[PDB]
Formats: sequence, structure tokens, C-alpha cells
Amino acid sequence: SLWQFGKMINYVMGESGVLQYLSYGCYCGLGGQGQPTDATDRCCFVHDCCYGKVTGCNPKIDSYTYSKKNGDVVCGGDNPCKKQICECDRVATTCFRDNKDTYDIKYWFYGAKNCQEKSEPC
Amino acid sequence: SLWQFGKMINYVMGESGVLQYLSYGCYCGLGGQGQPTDATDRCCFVHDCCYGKVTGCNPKIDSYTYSKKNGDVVCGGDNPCKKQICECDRVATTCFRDNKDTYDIKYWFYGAKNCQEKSEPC
Ligand SMILES: [Ca+2]
Ligand SMILES: [Ca+2]
Repeated sequence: SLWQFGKMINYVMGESGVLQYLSYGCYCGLGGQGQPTDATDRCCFVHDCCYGKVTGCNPKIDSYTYSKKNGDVVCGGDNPCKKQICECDRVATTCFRDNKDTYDIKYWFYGAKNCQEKSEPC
Repeated sequence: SLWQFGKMINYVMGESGVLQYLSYGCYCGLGGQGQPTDATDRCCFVHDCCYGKVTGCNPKIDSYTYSKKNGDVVCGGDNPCKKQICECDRVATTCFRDNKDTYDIKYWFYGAKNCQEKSEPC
């Protein structure tokens, strides 16, 4: 679930992570539009597309199984649909960490109105 | 600052508040587009317009002065521009509380792509 995504982001990126990442660029969040602004935003683009591939369960709402130890996240459980959701979230957090060095506060709480151009398709 | 907005939301609405409110509807966040979905979303519409009225300081970035005691927020300090920012945030949190009974998870992390219609002007 998005609540668990926020917990993951917190764990991996720090306390300020949820605010820092879940309104960024054109895609960070869900259901974005337009062109990804930078590498971090492409993390959320891929995340969106990832949730788009989940059939059989709800990636926004349903709770998966995960562990957090010594700084990173591992997805578990024996319900493959929920683990697919978890993997979307896990991948996205590692992608945020990998690209932290190009994070630009210009794109923090970037308006929707700044992303009104043709959307890149999944 | 938006960091302080998140602290306020936390304080007033509870721990789950930041995730619950800062991607909701068409406006919750900043720089939204389209038509407000419901009363909560109109809270953020008004918030956006409120930040639009701040001249002389930066409502996203600059730190204001506030206190949190026994459940609500009061804006202080003697820099009127920063207090204007604080008031935008304070008003918005009280508006979220006032409308909690029509909060609908349909609009949680509602895509931008669901708000692609003519925008209501400030
Ligand atoms: Ca998105
Ligand atoms: Ca907005």
C-alpha cells in the first residue's frame, strides 16, 4: 500500500523522505502526466507503469509483506500479487537513493500545471 | 515552508496526515490543475491561491514562526510576509479538519491525468 511505500521511503531515504519524494516532478506520486523532469522523476514514472502492471490486487490500497533491516528493504510473503506491489515500491526507493545526487528542489511540489504536455507512454 | 506545513498537518490531523493530504484530488499539493473534486480539495485550491498572493518571500521554501499546543496551531513572529505564509498553511489545516467527514480515498493520490480539464482561476 502507499502507506507502506511511505514507510519504505522513510526507512531508506530518511524522515524527510516522504515529503521530499511524494510530490516531485511530473510523476512522483501517481497518475502523473507529461514528460519526466529528471532521473528521480523517471523513478516515479517507472513506478507508475509498475503499478499499471499489477492485476489481481490493488497497488494503492492492499498491504504487502516486507522487512526493513540495516538500511534496506526486502519484499517477502507468498502472495505473488502483493509481492509484485512491494517490488514496485522497493525498486522505486532504491532508484531514489541511486539518483539523490541530481535531486533538485526546483521539482519539489512542482505544479501539475508545469507538466501539461504530451505524456510519455508506458 | 512546506516542511512546516507537513508538521502542522501532522499535529492537527495525526501522523497519517501528511500522506493522506499532500496528494489528494486535483489541488492538494501545489500547482494543481482542473476542477476541485470536493470540499477537501477546495481547501488546497484556496491554499494554492493563498501562496499565489505571497509577495516578498517564498511560501514553499521560507521558514515561518508557529506554535503547536493542545491540538491547534497559532502563527506568530513579526515578519508579516512569513506570517502570511503561515496563515495559508494554518487555514488549510483547519479546513482539512472541518471537512474530514467527506474525505474520500477515491481522491487519494488521484492522478494529474484525472484533472485534465480547464482550471478554475484564482
Ligand atoms: Ca505518476
Ligand atoms: Ca494545487
